[PDB]
Amino acid sequence: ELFVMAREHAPSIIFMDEIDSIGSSRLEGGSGGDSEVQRTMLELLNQLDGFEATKNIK
Amino acid sequence: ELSEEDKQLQDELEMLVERLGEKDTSLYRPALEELRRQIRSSTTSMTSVPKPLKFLRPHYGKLKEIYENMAPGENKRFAADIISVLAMTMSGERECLKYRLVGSQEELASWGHEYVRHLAGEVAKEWQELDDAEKVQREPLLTLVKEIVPYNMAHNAEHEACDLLMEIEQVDMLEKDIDENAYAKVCLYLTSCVNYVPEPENSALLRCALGVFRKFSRFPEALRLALMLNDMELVEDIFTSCKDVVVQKQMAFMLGRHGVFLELSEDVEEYEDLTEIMSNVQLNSNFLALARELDIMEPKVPDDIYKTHLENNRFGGSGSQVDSARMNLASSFVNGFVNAAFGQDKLLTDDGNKWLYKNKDHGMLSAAASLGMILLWDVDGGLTQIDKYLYSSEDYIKSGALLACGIVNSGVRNECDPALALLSDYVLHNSNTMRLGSIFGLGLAYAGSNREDVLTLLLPVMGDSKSSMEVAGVTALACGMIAVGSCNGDVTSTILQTIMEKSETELKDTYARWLPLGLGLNHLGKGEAIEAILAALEVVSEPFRSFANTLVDVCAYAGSGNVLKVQQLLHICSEHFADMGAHQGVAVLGIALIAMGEEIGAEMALRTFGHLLRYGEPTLRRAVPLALALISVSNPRLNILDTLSKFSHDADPEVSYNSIFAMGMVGSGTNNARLAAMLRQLAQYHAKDPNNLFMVRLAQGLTHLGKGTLTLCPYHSDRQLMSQVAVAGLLTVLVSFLDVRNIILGKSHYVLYGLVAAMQPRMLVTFDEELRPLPVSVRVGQAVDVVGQAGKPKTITGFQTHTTPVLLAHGERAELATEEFLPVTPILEGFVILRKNPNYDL
Amino acid sequence: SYDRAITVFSPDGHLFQVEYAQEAVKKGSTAVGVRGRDIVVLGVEKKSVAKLQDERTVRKICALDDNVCMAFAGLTADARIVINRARVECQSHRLTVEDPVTVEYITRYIASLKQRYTQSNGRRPFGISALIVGFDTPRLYQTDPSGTYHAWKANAIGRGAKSVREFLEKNYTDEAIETDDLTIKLVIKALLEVVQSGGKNIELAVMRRDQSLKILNPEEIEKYVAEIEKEKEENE
Amino acid sequence: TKGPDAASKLPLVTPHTQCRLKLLKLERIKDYLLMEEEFIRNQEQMKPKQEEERSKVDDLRGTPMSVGTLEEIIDDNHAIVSTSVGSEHYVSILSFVDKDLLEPGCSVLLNHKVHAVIGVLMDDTDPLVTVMKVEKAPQETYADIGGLDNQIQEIKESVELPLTHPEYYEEMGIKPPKGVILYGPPGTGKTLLAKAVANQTSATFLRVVGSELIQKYLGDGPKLVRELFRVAEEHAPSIVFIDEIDAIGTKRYDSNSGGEREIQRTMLELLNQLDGFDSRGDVKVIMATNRIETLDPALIRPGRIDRKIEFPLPDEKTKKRIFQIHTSRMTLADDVTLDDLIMAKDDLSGADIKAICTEAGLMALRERRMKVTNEDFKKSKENVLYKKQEGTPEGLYL
Amino acid sequence: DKPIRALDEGDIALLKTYGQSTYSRQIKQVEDDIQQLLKKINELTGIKESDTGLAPPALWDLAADKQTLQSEQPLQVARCTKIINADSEDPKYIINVKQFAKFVVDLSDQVAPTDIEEGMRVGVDRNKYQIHIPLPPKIDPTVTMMQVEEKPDVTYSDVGGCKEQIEKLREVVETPLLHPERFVNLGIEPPKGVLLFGPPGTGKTLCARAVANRTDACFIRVIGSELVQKYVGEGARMVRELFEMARTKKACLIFFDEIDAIGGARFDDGAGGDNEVQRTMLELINQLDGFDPRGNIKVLMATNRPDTLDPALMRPGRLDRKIEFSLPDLEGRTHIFKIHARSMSVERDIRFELLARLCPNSTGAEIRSVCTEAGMFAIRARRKIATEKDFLEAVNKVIKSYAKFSATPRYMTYN
Ligand SMILES: Nc1ncnc2c1ncn2[C@@H]1O[C@H](COP(=O)(O)OP(=O)(O)OP(=O)(O)O)[C@@H](O)[C@H]1O
Ligand SMILES: Nc1ncnc2c1ncn2[C@@H]1O[C@H](COP(=O)(O)OP(=O)(O)OP(=O)(O)O)[C@@H](O)[C@H]1O
Ligand SMILES: [Mg+2]
Ligand SMILES: [Mg+2]
Repeated sequence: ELFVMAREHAPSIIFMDEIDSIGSSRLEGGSGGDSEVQRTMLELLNQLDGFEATKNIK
Repeated sequence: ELSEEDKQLQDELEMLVERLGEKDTSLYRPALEELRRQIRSSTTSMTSVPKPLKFLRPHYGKLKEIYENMAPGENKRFAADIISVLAMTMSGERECLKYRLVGSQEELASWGHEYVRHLAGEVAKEWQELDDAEKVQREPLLTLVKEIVPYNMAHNAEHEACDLLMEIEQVDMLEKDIDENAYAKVCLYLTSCVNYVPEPENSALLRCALGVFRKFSRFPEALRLALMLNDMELVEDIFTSCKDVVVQKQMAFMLGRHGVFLELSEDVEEYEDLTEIMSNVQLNSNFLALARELDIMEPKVPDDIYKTHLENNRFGGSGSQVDSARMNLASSFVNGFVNAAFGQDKLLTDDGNKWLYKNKDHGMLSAAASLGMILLWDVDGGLTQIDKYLYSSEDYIKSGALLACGIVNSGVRNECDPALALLSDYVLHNSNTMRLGSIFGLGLAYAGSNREDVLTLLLPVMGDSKSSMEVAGVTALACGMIAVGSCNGDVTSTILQTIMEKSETELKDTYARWLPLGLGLNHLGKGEAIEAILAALEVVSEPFRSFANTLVDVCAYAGSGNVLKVQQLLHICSEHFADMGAHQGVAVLGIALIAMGEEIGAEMALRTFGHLLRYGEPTLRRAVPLALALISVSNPRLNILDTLSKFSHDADPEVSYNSIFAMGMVGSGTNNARLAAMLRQLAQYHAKDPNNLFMVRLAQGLTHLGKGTLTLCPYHSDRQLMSQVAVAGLLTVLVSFLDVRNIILGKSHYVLYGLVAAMQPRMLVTFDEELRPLPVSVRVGQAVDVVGQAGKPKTITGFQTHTTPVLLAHGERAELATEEFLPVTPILEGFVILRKNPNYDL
Repeated sequence: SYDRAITVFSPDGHLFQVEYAQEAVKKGSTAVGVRGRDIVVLGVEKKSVAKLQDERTVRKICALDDNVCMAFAGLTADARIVINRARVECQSHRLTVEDPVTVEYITRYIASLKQRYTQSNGRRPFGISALIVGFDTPRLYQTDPSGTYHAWKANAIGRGAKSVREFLEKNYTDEAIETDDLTIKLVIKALLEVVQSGGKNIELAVMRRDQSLKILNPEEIEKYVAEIEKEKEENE
Repeated sequence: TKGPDAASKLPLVTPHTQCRLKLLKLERIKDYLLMEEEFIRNQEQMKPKQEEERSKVDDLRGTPMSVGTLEEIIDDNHAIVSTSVGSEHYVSILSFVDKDLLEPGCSVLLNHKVHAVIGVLMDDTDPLVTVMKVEKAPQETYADIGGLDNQIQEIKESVELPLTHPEYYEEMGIKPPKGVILYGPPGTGKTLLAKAVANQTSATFLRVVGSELIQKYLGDGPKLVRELFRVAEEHAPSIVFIDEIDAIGTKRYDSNSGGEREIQRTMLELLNQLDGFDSRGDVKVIMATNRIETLDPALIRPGRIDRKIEFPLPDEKTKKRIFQIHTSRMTLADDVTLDDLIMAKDDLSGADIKAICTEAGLMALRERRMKVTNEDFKKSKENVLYKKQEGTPEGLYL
Repeated sequence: DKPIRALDEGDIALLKTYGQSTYSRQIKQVEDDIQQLLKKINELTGIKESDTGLAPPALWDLAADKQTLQSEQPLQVARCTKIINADSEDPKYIINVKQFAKFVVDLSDQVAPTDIEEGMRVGVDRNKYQIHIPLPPKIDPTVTMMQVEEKPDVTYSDVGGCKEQIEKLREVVETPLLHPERFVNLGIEPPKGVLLFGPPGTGKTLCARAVANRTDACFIRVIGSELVQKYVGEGARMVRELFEMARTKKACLIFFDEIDAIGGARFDDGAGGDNEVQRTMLELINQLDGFDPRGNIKVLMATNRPDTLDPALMRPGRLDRKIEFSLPDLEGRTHIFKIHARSMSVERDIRFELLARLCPNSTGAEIRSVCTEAGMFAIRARRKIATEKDFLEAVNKVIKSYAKFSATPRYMTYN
């Protein structure tokens, strides 16, 4: 929804401060892995560079 | 903001431009010398920002007036140079042009590449802005071009050179200015641009490229452009100029592929070999080899093609013991087309008479024609079997045997001419069926011949009042397709007289549509001479006046891409007012045939046809599937097939019939298992209606044509070379299919055999210089250009390794992966000759 | 789960630590070796040392005895230990029995020593693979961190193994080793198929029949590289 | 049947050079588009029956139309229909409704006042699924992929060749591969290959994130996956691309993690759709993940995912191809020797080459140059390539 | 180093002008108006009219539809909770309108008091809530769609190498049904449940498909996504109604495909966990065994991760027999190769024993993939016959190419 709002208000700049929280090195499975944070990671990664190309979004 | 160097340079420029206030002697030479030096230094460098030009933002009005008053000599020329360089960045188009026009000549090379490009653009703008009212301005612009073109040639800027030379409408200098390393680039540029440029510049560009290729002695390419121009004199000139016998054999192969048969004088050595190659007698033999390479000698049977073992036998042993005539005709077309050109069939060769005896009248003609169409390109072999069926008890089927002859002699020619001899005594036959068979066989055997004797022999049929309407229509179509793309005044005048003397009541029939056909078939690809044709046809009254005008408009612009004609045709289609919708149908076919010249135009014609289908009236809905079939013959694009499958279930019987024929034509010879499954599903769904079953079985036969080794594409040489005979054949079939019930489902199934006139095979049989077959490893893939205008042969990717002979699907090309051999023709299509490489060392 | 000990068999009978020991060889610089009728040659990818580093201590071709030399690929310290043990064993064999140690015997000893470090837990296997060349008859053998030795007409181990061997099989012909210069040129070409610097990163050692070792100076190797380039210049 | 809804695409205009040929082709496109506009504008303008049919049917049903769930069919014209509030009503089925379309659980249009069955709603597609369908095909084509010949060939044999040429598969007897996982280091061309195949394919394309198929409410995850795959079934020739399957494809394991068990349930529904009870039909699945070793074995096993296409870091020839493709639109100088960038062992991927080209362009713009040089590329290499910290051991190995 | 200077407006104008501009402006404008034109066409057509249940005109042609609309009235469905029976003359009836409310109403004069029994569902008018018509008992729609009603084309001859598994399966799901007399004579109650477990792709779902193919009884393929409902307790009710429907059919078969979805391990240290899924699993446990005997409902359960199942579910009173599918032996793998290469256009000299031995630890799915890859290799180079070399290349591509990192130099450790 953040990226869809940025596209609807294009051009746009998204500032993601302190990306260590969501963005850190991906873990394996097991109970140690945060999993859901990695899911948000993957969704953001595709959003900013995936099948659909962002236009005028930095 | 600026920097220390930038500020100092700005101060120097301002001082130099401000010193020009007064008329001191040591001002104009020093200041203009300094400005010239700085401007030349900055412009004759990399594409860095021209710092003097950025700093310079003054007004030249005082400079222009002083130019007017000071120093009629070279100082005003220096000022002109400076203001031209300044105005190249600004918008001073006319002034910036005339500064170089009348100022210091020097040279355009002394300024820079960007200056040359901007001057070229301004010169093109002025030339387009200059009419024939005065030629005074044209000459100095020509002098500017005299130096602009070599600059581009030497700096790999052939793009701008070609563009400028097209704007000035003069292209002669390319003959004397093209180098050895750049001829391919400009030649490809022209051969690609010809399709999109409108008349008459396309023909001038084509002959310019022809002259360039003649100058560089690329004779096969010269032949390709000559057939593009469709003029025999330059073809003869190229034939005489061909001093290499291997290139002579190659051009004979291509002439036979295009079906152009030019008389060869005895002065040329190896005349007999060239003549026999051009007659294409060898092709069948090679085809046989082809088949025995793929282990597809064994012909098929309609029962296995329909795959009755898979269809749900809802009625078992009680509803399939009755053999209706129409399904028998469909099975004949299948056990023909599918097994055609393989030299053998398991049901029409050993059980001929028994098969034919369960056919009535029209079935007799259809099966007799299919008997010849089961063996292609074997005149003697075909006639050895056709003679007995010509000697049949039911002499009415004699005409069918002639079709067999006409369908066996198709794609080949003999010195003794068995077809002409066999039909000379049968053309004048009083029986309608006999004369019909005679004229159809003569036309099919002599497609693209343009021989005067046959035309003169066919002339009296038009004036024969006794001859029936369908005889007249078949005679007109045969005359047109014997004289494809020639604008023969004799045939044109004969058909015009015949239609003028024809009465309205006799014109109201469907077969009268075939009267403009031959007329139109006389004028394929030549829209210049059709102003007189439309003026002559304007005498007849509407609605058939508009019908004939539309049809000749289609035939004139076959593949031309003239968007104005397409706009007129779309206006005709969109006019919402039976016979009135015939104009819209012909115009829809016109959009199809004009747009099929270019891939881009064709793919947009797809969207236009979709819009027509989803928003048009019944007649347009019936007409569109024929157009879709015309657009993508033997090109099983999945989107087209999906649309046709969607509309095969339409509640309008005519729309479904046309969609089924579009399946048959578009997927013809591709052996598409998906298309075969969809056709089987359609046969299962339409199991009740005889007409839908007949046409779906016809489509299955078309898609299994030659076991997947035959195509009906009217295009050759990377789809760039049009085929007049094939275009004529599809045009006849489609216009006859505009009325499926009366013609196709009526008395005129034989018209379908006109597609065999377009029947052309696909192989990769490779011959040596002595014409023996030669297996060569070949890299086959899609011709998707991964570059722009680099001149590459589309940089074939999707590679696969094959051993010749090879089968190439539509849209996929081939290349020689071995440097051991060099092909005379770089376009690896059909039969080719590979010269052993003299450069290769073991 | 079966790769944290050397004495545990995997469910499919794999000694995974032994297999992991070969990756240390796979991380080493390429060492090639061939045998001729009268010579045994072996080139080494001599990777460039730092500007201030002395290259004398960096030795990959080591002579086990006057009749046999050895070039390793893998961990350098394990290589030093194995080379020292091989020298000691060859001297001991010459002490016990008068005749000098055969290259086959020294390779057998090295392979057994490497194997005996893969049979016991709490003892890391040697992470080196060796090429041992010598005369008794020119013989070339290759060891393995697992502890298996083999006789080869031509190998190459280390970083470039598949590529250099692929070059080697369709280059090692009877006429290729017909001349000593031809064999050395073949070694140089095989090493140049991987070491893409030329000359400066090539070290070839040649042992002739009943002769001594001779490390090729970077002028004879330069001359052979120039000759190879001249021979390959026949393409144009 | 509801055949495929293939994405629309304009014909490719080449050459890409700013020349007159490009102008002519683009103006031909403009011409045909204007023809379509003129026809579609004058069509309804000249429109002078079924209006009685509409004035009867629409008046009888009335507006607004409620959307309910069919539960039971009692009589030929009576049905128990549950409204969205969960309240069941015994309503009547009006005559203008196809009785063969009514099935239990179907979405049914009811009158607002008497809730009588006035029609049946056909699509009733979750908005989170209809957004997965691709309408505008991506511009990237197979000509924009340097190297990767083996990978492209495998993907074409899997998801492209069966559509165009099922003859080979039917003749030999193979069932064509119906599952492909594109795995490898990031920036190698997996998503690029998905874009290329979407551009080329004539079948409907569904793009998934592997994380948008996951919902808040307890049972909506697997239900959404089932809806997506059913929609793929509807448009028979279909390709379902699930980028970053790592999000749900992670290996199954036992823990409390009340959300993770729903995660595993969603992935279980996915693998049931791929290969479980009942056939899957003519729908291909393309999956991409950076880390494949962390995926559950039951998901990437054959039969569910038939092919595992590896995307390695580009080699010298592949890297040269990437540089040639990505500098095609550039204006290279004569002093540029791309080879120095292609050689060395920087372990640069296709995305790295793209960034190198972009940064070289920026470097040229810094010196006010519209043409790049060798020095700009050399500077860009070090400026952009600084990604990994050490990645290597010390001088242990000789 | 030298700092990067800013890009002034004059510099921007020069860079965007001092270059290709003969056709750049025209090309860019043409592209922009092309996009705008495409938007115009899409907007102006822009309908794609949604299909609605509009019957053909001849089907309805009914002007009496309005008469049905105004005359007939809607009825809310509600089950009669109780019969008050005040004096058997003014009996009163307590009904429950699903979730709306509960009411005390009387029947309309159309229906008879004896025709309205306690507990059944009836239609009530929306104004006075009076009973108007009895209704057939509720049948959940998704539960009836959970049935198969269409036997798949997977016979028992398409499952190779699992002879013991097939025989033990038929001993629980086929033999006690077709010939029950072979058991009661020996006084043996056959197992009423089977858990199919093993490595993925070993053939559990294939065996379930074969069972459904030749069941001859009611087969219910339970969807794991429907027992998982949004609302609390709806999955448990789903299980109850599913088991009731199974009991209505005579000797029904139920196949809980992929039971790990709703067959997890019960827990509370996770501070809530699933709960609802655990409650549904507990109700399934209750239905399988316990009070209220399950009846003649043989239960099929398959999962390729059985160690995560609840021990209560794994207890041999619910899943009595535990059939294990293991990696096929050499003979089984030869049988699988012959099964999957039966329809292929291959040579007659293919040594399938060789290929089976070349895939030591491989499931049947991997064998099928090997056969398909051999066909693909035979198609790539356009040969119409798949030879032995194609199968060997397929085996290398499928098994060896992804098995492990034990390279040939590392594979030299064995001889
Ligand atoms: N082989 C290649 N040829 C051409 N361009 C490439 C290639 N590989 C990568 N690129 C470029 O890199 C860009 C980004 O790569 P891409 O989107 O394919 O990433 P990916 O491999 O899917 O990575 P991830 O693991 O992040 O999903 C592409 O848009 C393309 O321009
Ligand atoms: N013995 C066998 N004979 C033939 N084919 C087999 C055999 N075993 C497995 N297969 C093949 O394996 C394919 C997939 O296996 P299956 O659907 O049974 O997986 P599963 O082990 O139940 O896995 P999951 O954990 O996803 O439930 C089947 O389509 C079938 O072709
Ligand atoms: Mg990606
Ligand atoms: Mg399964």
